[PDB]
Amino acid sequence: TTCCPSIVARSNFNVCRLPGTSEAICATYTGCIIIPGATCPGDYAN
Repeated sequence: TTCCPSIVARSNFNVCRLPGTSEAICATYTGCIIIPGATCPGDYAN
C-alpha cells in the first residue's frame, strides 16, 4: 500500500506511475512510502 505525505506528493506519484515505473522509485522520488499493511499513518494521510 502506498501512503503519501501531501496531496502534491500523491499527484506526482500517480504521474510517475503512468509509464510503469516501480512503486519503490516513485516513492523515493515523491516522498510517498510503501507499507505492507493497509492503514496509512496520520502523517502520510494522502
